[PDB]
Amino acid sequence: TLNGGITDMLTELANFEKNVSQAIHKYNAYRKAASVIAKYPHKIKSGAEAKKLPGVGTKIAEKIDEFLATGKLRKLEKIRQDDTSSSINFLTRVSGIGPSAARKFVDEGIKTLEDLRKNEDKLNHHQRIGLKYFGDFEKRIPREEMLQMQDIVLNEVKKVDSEYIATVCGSFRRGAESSGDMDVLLTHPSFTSESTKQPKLLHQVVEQLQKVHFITDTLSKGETKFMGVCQLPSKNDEKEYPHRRIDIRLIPKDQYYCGVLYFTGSDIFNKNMRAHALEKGFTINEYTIRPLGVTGVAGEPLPVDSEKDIFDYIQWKYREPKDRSE
DNA sequence: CCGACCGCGCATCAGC
DNA sequence: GCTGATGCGC
DNA sequence: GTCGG
Ligand SMILES: Nc1nc2c(ncn2[C@H]2C[C@H](O)[C@@H](COP(=O)(O)CP(=O)(O)OP(=O)(O)O)O2)c(=O)[nH]1
Ligand SMILES: [Mg+2]
Ligand SMILES: [Mg+2]
Ligand code: NA
Ligand code: NA
Repeated sequence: TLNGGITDMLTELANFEKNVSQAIHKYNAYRKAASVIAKYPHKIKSGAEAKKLPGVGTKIAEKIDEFLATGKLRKLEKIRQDDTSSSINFLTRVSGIGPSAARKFVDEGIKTLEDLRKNEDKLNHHQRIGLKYFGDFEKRIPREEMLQMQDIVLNEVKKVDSEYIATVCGSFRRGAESSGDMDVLLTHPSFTSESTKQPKLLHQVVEQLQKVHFITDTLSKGETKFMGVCQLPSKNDEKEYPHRRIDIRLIPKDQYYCGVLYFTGSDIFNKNMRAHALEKGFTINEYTIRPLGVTGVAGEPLPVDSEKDIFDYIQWKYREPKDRSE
């Protein structure tokens, strides 16, 4: 927050391009810029200064100029005085309502959290559940609740099968003192790049978590990815904890390190690490790192036995997860 | 300059 | 059913 | 929006 003014303004700009302009690459350009300036170790005093950075071009330089001069960006005050945009933007806050659906709703006159509640019939199940818990998902999860939620998830999967390994990734694993949600990586020795031995391996863990009333809703669920809602138990007279978004991702056990790396993030750290991997001749995903053929098609998976092994291929010294928040 | 811009799971729908 | 496209996510 | 072929 030494250049937080600058970075807030850029991310606000990015959220507008994605949610309103539906210009997803304008979104990313602003996000790279805000990430670079966040990692920049001096208070910025001029647009031309910040333009040396990669990701900052001439138009972001002029906005930084204006904001340093006025403590304000004109383009942003007009985006906040447009009802339409604030309506679109706010509807994207609902889990399940992207830019496309937000725009349709407001176009058909849904503009408020009241209007959505009177029109649940216009919403799929995912959206309905993001509305049902809209206020709780706007909240942050203190790290201390994360710790309780983790204890419950790891006890309960131990119960299903002692060979499951379960790892809380996302912002939690990067050391955050509060998280947006809980991200859980799951490995079992019978789910491996060689074959899906017993298949129900994720189902069985989702089902035990529902059984004990931890998982309360399902947004989506496939064979390797579960997207749902959970809640800590509360005692007999406390106000009860807000429901929370939980994500469980079942990776093949021989690809745990790539999977852990993807799932630990941050999202922007991942796009920059995957970009620099390309400029070293590899491609990384949650499963593998592979060298690239000059044909478009990637090579064979290279052996990995630690996160740092992946940094090494692309010639980067290790970054502890707490230095991956960008 | 005009294009390129990380990688992928799950749901839905279009065309078949 | 499917491929591939899109929408909304991680 | 920025950078690069
Ligand atoms: N490569 C890649 N990985 C991503 C992306 N988005 C998320 N991930 C990976 C990295 C990301 O860390 C992980 C979980 O994503 P979230 O839970 O949505 C965001 P978190 O970082 O946990 O912070 P929180 O808001 O929860 O406090 O999936 C993406 O666009 N690309
Ligand atoms: Mg998260
Ligand atoms: Mg998540
Ligand atoms: Na620059
Ligand atoms: Na959302």
